[PDB]
Amino acid sequence: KVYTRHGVPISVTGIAQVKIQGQNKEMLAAACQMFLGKTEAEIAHIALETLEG
Amino acid sequence: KVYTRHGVPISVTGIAQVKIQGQNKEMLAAACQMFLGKTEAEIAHIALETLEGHQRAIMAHMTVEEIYKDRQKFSEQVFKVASSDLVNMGISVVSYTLKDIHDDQDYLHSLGKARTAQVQKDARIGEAEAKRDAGIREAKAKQEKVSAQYLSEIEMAK
Amino acid sequence: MFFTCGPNEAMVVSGFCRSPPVMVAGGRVFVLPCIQQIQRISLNTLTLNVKSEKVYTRHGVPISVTGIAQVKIQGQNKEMLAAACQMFLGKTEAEIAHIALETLEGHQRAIMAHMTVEEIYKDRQKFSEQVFKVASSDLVNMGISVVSYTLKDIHDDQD
Amino acid sequence: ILCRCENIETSEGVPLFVTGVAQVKIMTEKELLAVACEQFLGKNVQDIKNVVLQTLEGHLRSILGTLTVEQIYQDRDQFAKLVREVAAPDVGRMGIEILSFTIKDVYDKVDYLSSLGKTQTAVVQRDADIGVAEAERDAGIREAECKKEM
Amino acid sequence: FTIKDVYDKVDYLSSLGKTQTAVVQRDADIGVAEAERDAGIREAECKKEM
Amino acid sequence: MGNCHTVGPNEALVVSGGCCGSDYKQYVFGGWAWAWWCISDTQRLSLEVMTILCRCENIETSEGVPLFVTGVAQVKIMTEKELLAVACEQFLGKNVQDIKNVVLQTLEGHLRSILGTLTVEQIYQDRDQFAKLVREVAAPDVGRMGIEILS
Repeated sequence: KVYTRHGVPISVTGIAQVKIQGQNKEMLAAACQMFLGKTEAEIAHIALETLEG
Repeated sequence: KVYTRHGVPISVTGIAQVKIQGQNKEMLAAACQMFLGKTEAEIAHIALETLEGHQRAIMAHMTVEEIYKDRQKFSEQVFKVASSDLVNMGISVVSYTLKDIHDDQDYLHSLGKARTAQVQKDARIGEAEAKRDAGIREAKAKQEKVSAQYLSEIEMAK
Repeated sequence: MFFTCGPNEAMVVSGFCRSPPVMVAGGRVFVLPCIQQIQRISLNTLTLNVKSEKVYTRHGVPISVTGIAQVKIQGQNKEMLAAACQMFLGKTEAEIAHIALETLEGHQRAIMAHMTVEEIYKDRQKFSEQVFKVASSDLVNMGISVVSYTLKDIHDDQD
Repeated sequence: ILCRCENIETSEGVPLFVTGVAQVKIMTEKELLAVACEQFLGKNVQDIKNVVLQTLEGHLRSILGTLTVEQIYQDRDQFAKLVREVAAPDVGRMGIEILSFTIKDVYDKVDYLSSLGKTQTAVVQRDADIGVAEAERDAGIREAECKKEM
Repeated sequence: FTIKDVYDKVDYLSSLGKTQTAVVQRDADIGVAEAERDAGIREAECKKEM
Repeated sequence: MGNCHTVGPNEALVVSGGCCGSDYKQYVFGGWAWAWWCISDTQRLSLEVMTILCRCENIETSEGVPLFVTGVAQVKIMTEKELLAVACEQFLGKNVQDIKNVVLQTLEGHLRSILGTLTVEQIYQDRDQFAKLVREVAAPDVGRMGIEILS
């Protein structure tokens, strides 16, 4: 039920490959306290909803 | 079945908070021999009947209108008359109030009918002014709509 | 004997040679169990669903509204805390909730009367300010503070 | 306590039903405190409630009698002061203080109140309807115009 | 000494209050009719304009 | 008798009473602490991100028109000692479900307010203005709870 510049709707399946920037110790540390102890599936549901926005 | 300055009746539930003036040893001693050994319930029935007398008197000394509106003047009149009598009993009323004021006859319902009638004007005038504008606009809308339809249909015929 | 409480609670100790009761928020106190008594109060916030139905406005028109409030005790002010403490000591969070709920509706009803429907739904910011301006001073005498006020619902059966 | 009041009368006689609410405590000053103790030491909170309730209704009924319906539901600020001015000096003699007083409900069996809002029911209807019709103008004209051109 | 009740089997007492029953009725009724004036006129007026 | 307690970076541990005095709170956020069985109690709170579906129904807008909207919020306890302490006082000894239920109501308030200030077009299209407005109005309010809406 999407909308566009001219309101017209669409139905779309986008695909994304999320990864944690482990290479940056800063960013890794920042993300770590957000996801420590959480499963890959739990992390997936959390991330999914942000992307749709 | 009360009566007033103009005889008209009323039914009223007044409330009173009686206490003994223990602070005055004189009054306490005076009241003590009246109630020593008596229960709070027995003391209550004795006191209750005295208060009604003063109520009945004040009610007769007032109009219905003053009785419900002027509750302050009522309470003052009640204390002015009832206090001096109860003091001889060594009893004091902390406070007096009215919990209820009614009757089966329409006296009371009458005074507010003025407002029913006033607000009915206001409502009726709002409704009519508004519906008036609605009809005014709708009519003016109808004009161009039907006129343009015919003016266009004329070209279709041509 | 030592007694400890979390930061979410305050301990009040009264007894022998401790006539002015000692009040400690999130700490430890040495107490004589058989000669001194300890009482507690929860410092937690309560999310109150402050309903209103059959309301009226500046133009009398009614509304049905569900306001929400976050009450908390100003534990930070020892004065206000002490003042509120004797009002709620020994009472449960649920009992405190029913007591607070009814006060808030009064201010809601008043602000609603002081506003139009349009302002009530559009101008939620002005509404909240008016609510705090009027309701804060009263609740402060209760030693209670509203962290925040909001409107969850605004409706009526009339068009 | 919920200080209910029923079949009231007002400054213009009109009746009402009101649910008032009071927040109350024993006055925490030794003189007044001692005075209050003499009423309830050895007695229950339910006893305290039952006694206090009647006093509040008195002043409530008095203030209502002195005000109009509008003032009653709208002028809550004046109402509260008036409740503080009249009920506090009286109840204060009992050694008890009304911390705060409020109105939880304003209602009656008769239509009085409901009438005051009709005015704006019609205001918005009128604005809406005008809009509807002036859209039909726009639509009907252009629709008609297109048919010509085709 | 006080009086707790005043009554009788015959209507005597009841008559003394009728006077004001009628006073307030009269005031009320006048009001009702003078509101109908106001209403009826404006209602009638709106119908004209429409 | 005393115990050694190890704490992860994701947890705020509060210990009341200890080697520095009577009337105090000991503040810990990862690492470890020493606790005496009857001289100091130990209580923990999670510092992790919590996210929620902030639904809103039968809305009204800048031109009155209603809507139904499903908003989503990513939120966490503010990781600064002042705000952190302030937040702990609401949930130490309480659940994530309790945190969710409380927070949800606050967001809906600001959401309903912002929606009331905007048109349908702005609402579905101007997501960028909407998000800023959500940051401008909801953050200073919810920030007083010691909680931050990450996005």
